[PDB]
Amino acid sequence: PPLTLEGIQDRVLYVLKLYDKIDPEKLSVNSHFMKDLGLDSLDQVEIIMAMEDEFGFEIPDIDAEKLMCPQEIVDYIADKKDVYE
Amino acid sequence: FVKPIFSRDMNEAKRRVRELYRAWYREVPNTVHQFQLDITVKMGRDKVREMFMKNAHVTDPRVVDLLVIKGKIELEETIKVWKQRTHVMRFFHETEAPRPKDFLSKFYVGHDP
Amino acid sequence: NITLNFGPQHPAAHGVLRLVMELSGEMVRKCDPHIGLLHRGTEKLIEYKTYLQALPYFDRLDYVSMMCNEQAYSLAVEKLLNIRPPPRAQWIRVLFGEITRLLNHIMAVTTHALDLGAMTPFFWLFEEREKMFEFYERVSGARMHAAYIRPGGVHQDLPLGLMDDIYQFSKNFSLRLDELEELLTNNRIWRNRTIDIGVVTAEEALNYGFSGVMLRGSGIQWDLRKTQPYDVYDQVEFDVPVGSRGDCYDRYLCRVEEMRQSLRIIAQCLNKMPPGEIKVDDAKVSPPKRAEMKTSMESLIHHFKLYTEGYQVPPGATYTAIEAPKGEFGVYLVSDGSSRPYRCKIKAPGFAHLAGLDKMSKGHMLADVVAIIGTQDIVFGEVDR
Amino acid sequence: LKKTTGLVGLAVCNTPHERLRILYTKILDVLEEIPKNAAYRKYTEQITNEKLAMVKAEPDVKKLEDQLQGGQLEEVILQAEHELNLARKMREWKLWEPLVEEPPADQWKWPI
Amino acid sequence: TYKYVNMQDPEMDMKSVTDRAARTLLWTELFRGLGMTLSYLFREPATINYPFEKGPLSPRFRGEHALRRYPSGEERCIACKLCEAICPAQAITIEAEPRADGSRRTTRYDIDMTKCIYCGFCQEACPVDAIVEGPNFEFSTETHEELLYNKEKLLNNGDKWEAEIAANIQADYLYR
Amino acid sequence: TRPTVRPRNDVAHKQLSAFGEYVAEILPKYVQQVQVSCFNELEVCIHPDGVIPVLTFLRDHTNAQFKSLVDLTAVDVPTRQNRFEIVYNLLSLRFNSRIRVKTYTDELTPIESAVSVFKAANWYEREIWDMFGVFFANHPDLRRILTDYGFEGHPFRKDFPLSGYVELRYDDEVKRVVAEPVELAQEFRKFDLNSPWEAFPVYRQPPE
Ligand SMILES: CCCCCCCCCCCC(=O)SCCNC(=O)CCNC(=O)[C@H](O)C(C)(C)COP(=O)(O)O
Ligand code: SF4
Ligand code: SF4
Repeated sequence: PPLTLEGIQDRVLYVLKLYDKIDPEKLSVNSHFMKDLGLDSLDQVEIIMAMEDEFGFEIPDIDAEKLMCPQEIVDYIADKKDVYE
Repeated sequence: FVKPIFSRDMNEAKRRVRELYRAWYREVPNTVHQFQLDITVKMGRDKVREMFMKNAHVTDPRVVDLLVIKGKIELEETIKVWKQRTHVMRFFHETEAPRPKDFLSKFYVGHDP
Repeated sequence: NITLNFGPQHPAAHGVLRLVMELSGEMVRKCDPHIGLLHRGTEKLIEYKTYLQALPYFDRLDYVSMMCNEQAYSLAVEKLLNIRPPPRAQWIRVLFGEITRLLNHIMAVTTHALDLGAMTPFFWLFEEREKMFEFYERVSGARMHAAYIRPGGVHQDLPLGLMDDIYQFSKNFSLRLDELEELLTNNRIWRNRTIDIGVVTAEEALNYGFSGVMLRGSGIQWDLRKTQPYDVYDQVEFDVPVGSRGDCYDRYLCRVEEMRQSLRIIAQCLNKMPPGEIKVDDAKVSPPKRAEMKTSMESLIHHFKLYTEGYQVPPGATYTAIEAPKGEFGVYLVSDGSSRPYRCKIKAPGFAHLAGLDKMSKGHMLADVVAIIGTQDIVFGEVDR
Repeated sequence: LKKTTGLVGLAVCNTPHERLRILYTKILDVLEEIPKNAAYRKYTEQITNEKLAMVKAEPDVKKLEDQLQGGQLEEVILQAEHELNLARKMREWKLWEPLVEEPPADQWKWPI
Repeated sequence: TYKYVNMQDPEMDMKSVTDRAARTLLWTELFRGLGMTLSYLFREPATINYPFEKGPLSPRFRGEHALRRYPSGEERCIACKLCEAICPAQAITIEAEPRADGSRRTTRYDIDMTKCIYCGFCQEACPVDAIVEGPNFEFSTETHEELLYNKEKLLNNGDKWEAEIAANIQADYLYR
Repeated sequence: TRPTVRPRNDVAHKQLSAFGEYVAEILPKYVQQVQVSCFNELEVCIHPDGVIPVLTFLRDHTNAQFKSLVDLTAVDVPTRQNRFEIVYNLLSLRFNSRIRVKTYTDELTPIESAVSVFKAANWYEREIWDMFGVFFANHPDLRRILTDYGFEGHPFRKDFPLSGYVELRYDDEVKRVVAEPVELAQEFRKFDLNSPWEAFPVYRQPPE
């Protein structure tokens, strides 16, 4: 329930651990899932939906038009969970 | 030029496909259990990734959107627990012999082209 | 709710429908009529065949009435060839068009009784439909799927023996309908099963293109005989039933009346057949007698041709409606002028009815639905194709 | 008046004449805002006018269906209502520009 | 030209009324209708006693195919191959070849009853009246293969039934 | 010129013709040809972008209440780029008249759906969708009629074989029916019965 932000990023990266397509080293605070990571768009959908399945709320693919950095994932979560503290 | 089906330019269309993938990608276990498929579910998801690969050369947004129209229409028959287990397995063609793309074997087989 | 596939397997399903329902307690909600379980796809199969070869296909759609289908083809082919048959052929086409009508309505009556569990009339009347199949056999060599009606008219002249026994055949038949008169027509249980069920407002009918008794039951008076007496119907005396309530009871009584009506007509067709060829004079459409082809050369030549490449229609694509007992019937030719059709769609009268069933389905309990399929005379063969 | 309309979907509406004059005045009321130039408008004028006078030709419901030469005009009030929604539809089709886009000659070039 | 069904209105007259309520109670007509079925018990049953009796058939009747010979004992077939052009299901297959005597003769006439639709076109179509749609009808087989006839089996069929076939043609030939 | 010949009904041809110019007046924007053969059979063009607005008008009285879409008969001719030739057979019951009013479409043109207008085309819809690929304006469901489940083809495209590519059979160890490559025995032994030497000079497209 507190939804601490850093632990949210811990959650997302752990999902990336469970996630297949990414290399564990390739995992990072900023590298883009379209413009940096070599994983294709279907992998974009793959992580975006696994993550939203964790957060239990729909992520419109317009946010995939956003997405950019994973940092903007946790950023959106700060704008989504709206606890941001 | 000529008036579009729905999407105009790829992104209006690209948005629809992802909607499609998840629409399958979540639906798959439901299908795995309704028909009691003996396939491991990851194989199902893999096939889900594969049929989305055969359509890679598509470039007209009317072709993309018409393909997701027909693909969602197939999803209709899937979710409503229509079809039968056999129809689900038609995508696999497992009864059929593997095809050797190698030309030498193609020589060895028959008259062929 | 509870999702449920029905037929084909049900006797009520007639081995064709799979109208799935998402039933509540037993009252219906969703009730979609799937089809394509019989779809023989004959539209492409017609395309690669000489026009004489197309002829069997129509015995293959209306399983029961048969001669009427072929007449539905001979009219539509003779239009493009502008050919007008010798009169005797038309008196025949009416005669067996009406006997086919007797077979069709006896079929629909007794089967509809079977879904209502009546059992007996079935056995009381197929004893008669063999009596008629003995006749199509006497004129065609086949008990059913007789090819006796042809675009030139008819394959062959009537055997001398029929003209008496057929009269004998209808000497007693009215009584056999009397025996039904003493059943369902008056019977108490029967009214309850069918009264005030699947009532249809005139407009939905005119929208979906309902035709035949299915119009005549709900009061629309549209008809394909007296409006367009395409054959000898113009000379024939008869009178058309019209329903009141739109009750299945109405449509029923109508069909019984039409059966009476053929009892009226067939009398007169027996009363009025001219001597004459039962085929067109032309050897470029109608083939020579075996006696003449085997001496005269040109007869054998055109004989050889019609049986190998056949007559050639002048090019054109056209459409013709038919007074099937079940309704308007579709003959949509597309001909390049070659003996092969380019295309040929076939509107089944029952197609529109089945399109309309779900409107009559929802808000009715399942027995109502079983009543409905029998309401509409639907042989499913014609419908998907 | 005859009991029972006979038809299933149809239902009786007593004093048809007045209700018809309602429909005449109203479809006239919509054709007026349609421009004179549209080819439909003059003929729908001819229709509504000749039919209105034709209703005026006789009083009772009885011979009225003879004067228009149609059995039970009790339906044609409904057809007039379709005619009314139609005339409502005429407005969004605008005045009628003759033809737009034409077939390549291969079209309608029958045979083949 | 149209006729209303039903529509008629029942009498309010008290005799008739109490009679209808008497139908509503004592059922009356059911029994009357019921009585009618009793009439069938006293009629003679319609079954033919198959197979020691058999159903009537017209001479025209179509059935098993059979090739047949000249009175001389030569086969009638000339391999004109139009009957191959007509079989609507195209069951027929023919390879005409010269005889050593030089006459046209089929080397492998054949037909499968699996695709034959027994329209009996070929009975009509043949110029030499070679092939004939014979009287026989009862010949269901244990296996599919027994259906795919060679010219051979058809000839045998023309052998067993030739008396019969020629007899029916003797009855029918004028009509054609 | 009579015993075999079918008599030519000039009267109805006259009336249908005059009404044909009448309609030609009424909807200049879409109506084109006013074909009128001696079969007493009238015909009219429509531009596909003009499907609905014409058809609705047809249902409503002018001097012909084109009630009941009896048929949406469909034809495919590969030569023309507008290969499709959707046809609206119609019948004004009040006037006992009959008419044939057709159009054309390309493979990706979303031709207007008269589903709102007639509803009879809830299936003329899906057949002519499925057999072809004639995409339609806005229909409640474009699920296939007739052709199976996983079936991919579009027969009646006058393209790919009459047998089709597909031929299913039950199979053993999979315990189930499976689609397989065709392998027809004997093959449809097609006869080219086309006749050189034209029999109808009156027709005959010019060599040009
Ligand atoms: C048990 C499961 C059964 C399996 C059923 C399978 C059902 C599949 C349904 C088939 C429908 C389609 O093909 S859907 C039609 C869409 N397919 C296309 O190819 C359109 C164009 N695609 C592109 O341009 C991109 O390369 C793209 C590939 C999108 C990648 O996206 P990104 O690179 O920008 O991330
Ligand atoms: S019947 Fe004998 S002759 Fe006539 S075609 Fe068949 S084989 Fe050739
Ligand atoms: S029997 Fe009927 S179908 Fe079989 S070959 Fe002779 S004609 Fe063609």
